[PDB]
Amino acid sequence: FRYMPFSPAGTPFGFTDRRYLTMNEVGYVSTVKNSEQYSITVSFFDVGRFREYHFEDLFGYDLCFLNEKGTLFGQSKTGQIQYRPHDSIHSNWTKIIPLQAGERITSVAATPVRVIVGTSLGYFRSFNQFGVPFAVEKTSPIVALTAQNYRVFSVHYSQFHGLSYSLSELGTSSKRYYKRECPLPMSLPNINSDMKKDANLDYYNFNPMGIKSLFFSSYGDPCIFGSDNTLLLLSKWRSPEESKWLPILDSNMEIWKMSGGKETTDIHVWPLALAYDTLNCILVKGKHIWPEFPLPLPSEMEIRMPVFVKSKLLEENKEIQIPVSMAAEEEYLRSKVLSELLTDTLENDGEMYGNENEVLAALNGAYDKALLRLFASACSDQNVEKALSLAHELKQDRALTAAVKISERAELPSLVKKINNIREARYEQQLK
Amino acid sequence: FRYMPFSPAGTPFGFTDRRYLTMNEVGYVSTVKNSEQYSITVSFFDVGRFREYHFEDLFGYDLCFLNEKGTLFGQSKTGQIQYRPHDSIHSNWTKIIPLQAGERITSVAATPVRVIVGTSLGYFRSFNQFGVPFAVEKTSPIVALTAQNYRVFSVHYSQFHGLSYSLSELGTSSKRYYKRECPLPMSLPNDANLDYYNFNPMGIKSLFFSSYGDPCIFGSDNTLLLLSKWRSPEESKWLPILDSNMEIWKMSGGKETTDIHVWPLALAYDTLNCILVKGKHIWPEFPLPLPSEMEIRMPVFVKSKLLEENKEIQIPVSMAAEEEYLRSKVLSELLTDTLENDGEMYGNENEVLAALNGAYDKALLRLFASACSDQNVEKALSLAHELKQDRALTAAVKISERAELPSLVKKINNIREARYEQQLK
Amino acid sequence: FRYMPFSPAGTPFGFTDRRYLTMNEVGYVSTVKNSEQYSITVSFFDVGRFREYHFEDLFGYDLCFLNEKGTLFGQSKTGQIQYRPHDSIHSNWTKIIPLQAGERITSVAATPVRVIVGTSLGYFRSFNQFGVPFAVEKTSPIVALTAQNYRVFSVHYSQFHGLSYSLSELGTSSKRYYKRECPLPMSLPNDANLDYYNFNPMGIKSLFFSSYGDPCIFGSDNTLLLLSKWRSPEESKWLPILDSNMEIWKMSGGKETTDIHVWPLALAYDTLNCILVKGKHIWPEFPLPLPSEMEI
Amino acid sequence: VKIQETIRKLNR
Amino acid sequence: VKIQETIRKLNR
Amino acid sequence: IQETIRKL
Repeated sequence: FRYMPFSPAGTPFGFTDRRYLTMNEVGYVSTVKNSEQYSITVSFFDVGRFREYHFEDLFGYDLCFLNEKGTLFGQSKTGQIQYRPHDSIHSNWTKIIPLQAGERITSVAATPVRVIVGTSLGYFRSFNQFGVPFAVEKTSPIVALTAQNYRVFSVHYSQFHGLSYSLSELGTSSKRYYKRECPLPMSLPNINSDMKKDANLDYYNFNPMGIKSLFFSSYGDPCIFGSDNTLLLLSKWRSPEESKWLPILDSNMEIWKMSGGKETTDIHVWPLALAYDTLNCILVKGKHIWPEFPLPLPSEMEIRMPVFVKSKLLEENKEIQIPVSMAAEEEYLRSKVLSELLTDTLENDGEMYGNENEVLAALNGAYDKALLRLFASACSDQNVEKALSLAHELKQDRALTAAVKISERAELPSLVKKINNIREARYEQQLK
Repeated sequence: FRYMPFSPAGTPFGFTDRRYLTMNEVGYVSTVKNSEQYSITVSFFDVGRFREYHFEDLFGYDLCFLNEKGTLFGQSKTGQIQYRPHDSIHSNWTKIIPLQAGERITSVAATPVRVIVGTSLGYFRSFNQFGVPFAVEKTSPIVALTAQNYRVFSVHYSQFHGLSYSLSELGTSSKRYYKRECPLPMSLPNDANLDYYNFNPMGIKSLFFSSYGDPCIFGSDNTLLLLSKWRSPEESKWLPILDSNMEIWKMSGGKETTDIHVWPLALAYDTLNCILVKGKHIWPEFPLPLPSEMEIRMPVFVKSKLLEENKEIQIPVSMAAEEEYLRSKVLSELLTDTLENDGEMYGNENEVLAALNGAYDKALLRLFASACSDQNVEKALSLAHELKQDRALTAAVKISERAELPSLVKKINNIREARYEQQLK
Repeated sequence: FRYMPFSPAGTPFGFTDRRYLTMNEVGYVSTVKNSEQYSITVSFFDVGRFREYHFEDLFGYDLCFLNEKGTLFGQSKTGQIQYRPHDSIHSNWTKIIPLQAGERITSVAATPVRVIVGTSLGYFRSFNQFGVPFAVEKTSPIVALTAQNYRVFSVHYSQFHGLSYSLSELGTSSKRYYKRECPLPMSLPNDANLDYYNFNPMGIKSLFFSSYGDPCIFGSDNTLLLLSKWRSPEESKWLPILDSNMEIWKMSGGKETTDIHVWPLALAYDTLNCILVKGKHIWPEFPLPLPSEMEI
Repeated sequence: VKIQETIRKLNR
Repeated sequence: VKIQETIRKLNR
Repeated sequence: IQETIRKL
């Protein structure tokens, strides 16, 4: 197998003379073939904050990573990297990564405080924002790297284990692992024989794994966006025995819902980042699945739990109208997942933006409110058992009181007594 | 590679219009092609408890799983599932699983508290016994699923690792993994049975938790594999505990048969509830015979040595005591781990483990006697170290006295003294 | 793939009527084709410590392992094994392993306290030094086995990802795995020496534990690989601590000698006990030369 | 709400 | 004992 | 070992 230079949300040249090196929520880095050299352009979406600039590339950078404080460039073949801070405070620095025979740099990543370089032999070379090297580590061959603050999300590949991921933190002394080479259940591309003349074959030659992008969420949870266009979030990554990859967005399903249930073959999603519950992305219209020039304005796609069936949505519609009974099930699941993640985040890292406790408060509120809608539909069908199970999942005691009044309105006195038993049991466990 | 819809102990249609969806210790679920629809029949072995019924299948369910409280059905292509409780008190519910392009439901499982659906893309959708979803998870492509109470035994497949398995518990809070995609050393198939291995490529005839909560699997090699020490990840072992081909060979008087086969239902302590199939095909037919009970035997029997002792297959007591020692040691070690972490489940585990440890020493003392008969002082002392009860150590001393081996008596008394001195700490 | 019976530092028959079963720092075991049966000879390097002996092999063993207390023999097709302690105070014992249709014993190993048998179907049958069975375990198909005290280093072959290795302690409590079918970074084989690579298709010339408890393997690429820091799974690394191709070249003045080959026996802390072979064949024949020591 | 309008425009 | 009877009946 | 390779 041949390792390819990877960068988040990178696009190939294809049949043009220009492509995108990397791309995320901060901005986009493009490069244009200029006769014998290259012209790299670093642009930003918040035009007020940063000023777009461009320079001449005499080396042929094919690796890039962008953060809010600087831009990192890398050459997969020569092993030369260069970190260019956006601000003029610190100067740009350049190092040359040692590469053995046939060893290529496969991915680079940079935060305001850390710089990571990964090779095809599995070398994990890390530096600080000024170029002071850390310990050099030997791991599985790296195919994708992303980082946020002091934490690193690495994707490894081999002919033995297959596709694995590691989640680590680059401390002041050495590197500490939260997770080391656990299975990465990302769907791999399925290339056919008719794909040998398909228009999108060039991408899967430029990115064999199909990893369109990977990144940490706004709240610090690892995410990945494979060729199946499904956003996978890693839940409970602090507890190894509880680690779960949760599919939280079927972008193909959303586009189907936004198009009025009509199957389109020209609209694709290009992921940038995940903000709480919203996927910042680029909506690409055309034959190719990757964005070309000029780049549209970023769009915002809210995450939806993959619990929607196309056949049921078409019948309920006779935008795609979603039945409230089915939509309440998704809102319950989505709230449960978001609440569970943000709670783990606040109990270990505290706050990071200042309003998380307010977000979690309304999040748990929408959790019970959507859960009470399921409880109402259960009482409407006289299903006492299914309603009681729904009531057990309620969080706030004031939500239990609402379920009691709903049960009274439904004339289910046996259920009312059983719901009040939960209030007594929760009062008992709080005192013991 | 093409993933096939899997269900425990399921049979193919063959040249008929009927097959078995699932099959275990509770009962058997069959389906009959009815012009354009299907006729599903849910039967039970304990006829006194549950009433056999049947309904008309307008969807073509090819996935099924049966427990003591209800029956779960599934369609591999449309993604529709239906849970039918045995009692009429609880209502039937129906959901439709979202399936992407080419995504098939490969296996379903259900307990009184959980409902599990696994797809070919690796989607792990879990619900309660009423259809309320808990969380959607993305794992490796799933090929087989079984569950017991709150614990799930999943078998995964890929083009890299091959066959792996995950063992997890769906608690009230969150999901916890005991084992995550560890190697599954089940033998893969390597003809008259071609119809079966197209319906079940892996050859997984069935898989289930034991009656005491230990994962088991029954591949095409007709060998019952039990997962030992699954609570300690660094001590996990898959133990072959029954060579059903060898048993049929031993009960048939040493005659190689090509018409007797075993169809696994479940494992109760030391007994494999199964269906004895007579015929050219290895899967059961209609009508379904009565379940049989095959005691587990450690694969330590050699055909050539058994033929010499007979000149049913008579087993030499020296060899049968060695097998009883291993079988007791394995069963005792497993049941002790069960009682030390999860407690009891049936009410007789503490009595079973007590009698189990007894049969361990008794069979071990028989080996100790034969060692003294052959004047093998060294081999006898090693056997005495493996004794459990202190009463068995006292018995070994008296056996050494009858064999007139005073040197052995003193060394065994050192073991008795060392254990009595550990009792003083 | 063909599952060939393996033993540490074993040699094929070739066109001769004799070969070596096993061979390590303790000694060398050879077998000779007679009129109908075989003649096995167990010799030692410290002749002042162990008595050399020989017996008639009526079963035709093709598997052997040698430790400092006894010699373990095995037949890959009949499933018959035999342990012969070096001292006459302990009795020889014989036992037959159950083998299914087409199941072959691929490797055996022994210590003063354990006896290991592995099959082509993945059976792991362990016993004590007197034959008492302890457990029957099902794993991936076994192709190479070696042991030391209570540790066991097993090489398995999978249909998918190829060769793998496992490492485990058979303590009196319960078997504990340190590594479970991890990648084996050994180089598979790429003629006069074509008889050998049919006797050993996986090119594993020999494998053993070091004197400090680390697993080693010696592939057809003639590089002694050492597994370091295996107790810590995060820092587990394979280290090519000796390339015998370079050491031969440096000690021949700088001339590429194609008549010199290395045959590994063991690793005694700082030196590699081995056999330097002179001839067109990469495997030593008769008589066996004196053992050499190659520095690390 | 703005994204659903954009997709409607891109189809149109 | 019942299984040994069943296999004996199925045997020949 | 240097003397063994010389004689070989």
